Amino acid sequence: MADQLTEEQIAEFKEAFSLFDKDGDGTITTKALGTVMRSLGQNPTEAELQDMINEVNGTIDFPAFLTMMARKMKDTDSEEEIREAFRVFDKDGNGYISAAALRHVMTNLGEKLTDEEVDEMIREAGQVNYEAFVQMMTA
Amino acid sequence: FFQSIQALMQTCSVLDLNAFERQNKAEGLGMVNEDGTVINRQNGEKVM
Amino acid sequence: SIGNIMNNKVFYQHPNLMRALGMHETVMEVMVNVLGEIRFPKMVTSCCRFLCYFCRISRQNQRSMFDHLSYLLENSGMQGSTPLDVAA
Amino acid sequence: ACFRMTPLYNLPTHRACNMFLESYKAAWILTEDHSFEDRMIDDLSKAG
Amino acid sequence: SAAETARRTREFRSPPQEQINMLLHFKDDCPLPEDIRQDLQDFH
Amino acid sequence: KSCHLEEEVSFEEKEMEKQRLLYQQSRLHTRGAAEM
Amino acid sequence: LFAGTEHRAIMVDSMLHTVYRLSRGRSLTKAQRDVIEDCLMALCRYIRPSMLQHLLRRLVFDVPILNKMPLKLLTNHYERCWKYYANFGVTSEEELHLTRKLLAHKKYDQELYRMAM
Repeated sequence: MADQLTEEQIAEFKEAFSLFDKDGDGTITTKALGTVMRSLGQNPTEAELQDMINEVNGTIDFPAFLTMMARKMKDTDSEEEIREAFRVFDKDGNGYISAAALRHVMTNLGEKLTDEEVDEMIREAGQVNYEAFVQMMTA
Repeated sequence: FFQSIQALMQTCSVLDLNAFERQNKAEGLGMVNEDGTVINRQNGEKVM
Repeated sequence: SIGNIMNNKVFYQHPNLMRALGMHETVMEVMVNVLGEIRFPKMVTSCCRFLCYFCRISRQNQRSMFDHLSYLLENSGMQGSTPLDVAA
Repeated sequence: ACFRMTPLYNLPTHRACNMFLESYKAAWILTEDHSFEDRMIDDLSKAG
Repeated sequence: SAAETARRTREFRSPPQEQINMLLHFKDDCPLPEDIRQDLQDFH
Repeated sequence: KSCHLEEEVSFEEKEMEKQRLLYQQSRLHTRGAAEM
Repeated sequence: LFAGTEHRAIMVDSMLHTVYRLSRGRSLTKAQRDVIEDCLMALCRYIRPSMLQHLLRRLVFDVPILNKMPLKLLTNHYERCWKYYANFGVTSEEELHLTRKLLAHKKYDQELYRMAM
């Protein structure tokens, strides 16, 4: 959806789109779509721009323009949240995980699990590291 | 008066197995993504 | 009047307010009343395309537009968009 | 995704009050029991 | 060691809707001090 | 909700609280509300 | 399933040839590139190394001086690490050209070390 973007980037994406709107009617040409992206910082190749417009006369507006970089922001974070996951898990922040706390920290995680499923998810991963635990958790 | 209740008594539900396991698989999820909270009993009881 | 909503920059960042305004209801029946052959194809394509973009904003905005497919299926009867694609 | 959710104190203060009312409504307003219907129906009837 | 997870159920483990729900729970398991729980009950 | 005021005890109170309901029926059905 | 295909064993030489020239495309995106590059490493496994000499000509042509074909390097090191039991002189032919300029240090590093057969 359009929930993974919080508000302040779209507060920056509007006037970045509106300045290169050619007529004030909220539309742009197909070629200026890369030129605004140079001002954003994300500079993809030429090959990453046809499949944008192949997905959607050559007339692009702020409705269709949000759906491009929403597809280009989730993929830059969906494979990245597995890095930011483990930061409160262990003690010092390295990668080794004591299995003693993991038998009872998962029963008050807020998703309201039981003691049955958490025993179904510990021996299939004494001490299991950070990267085999997420390999059976991220599926 | 005796038409508008004989029409009501026909449109009263009984138990429904084909609606039952839909409510089970709906309850197979606990919390939707991006911190959205799932309304539990809004639709909730789908049978009866 | 529809097209100025498509870049107001607040419609794209307050999805709870837009259905509390009930603006998806009010744009719905103006498509219905012209539909009631076809009369005016240059607005039903422009209005229902906004509704499809409205459904793709949040979680519960899809939930709000979900209830009306009982009626939206009853108007299945044209190059461009269509109110059937709002149901899909 | 049950760990990456934000705490309160990073929120914009205009979004705290949006969910504060939705909490304050269903926990404090709706929980009150008021029984005005006893004395609305009789003075409307003694008014001959 | 073990009771810290009962404290750790909010700050990264409770969604911001359900955060203020349990913060607003006091009437008749609460993290609120006795001073700032009074001025609400002067408003209501 | 007006008539719902009644719907280890003894005899006399349990028919005393059968007229008080029956009075509340009398307040409301004598004014044509039965046909409504 | 493709292990044990001594019946028909020459179109797989033509199969494995044309995908490597399809592995780079003049008009292909990175999203489609990840699929064809995944099929190469999987077809490197589950096959006996008799037909591996057919493709082994084009592998060693101009690779170790550059680093627009790092995918071939991982394709190389996985084909001989599981073959520790001849045009193998081509490996010795690229046993010098890599260290000309000496980035992607740990991409072609062990590719020489796994070529040690």
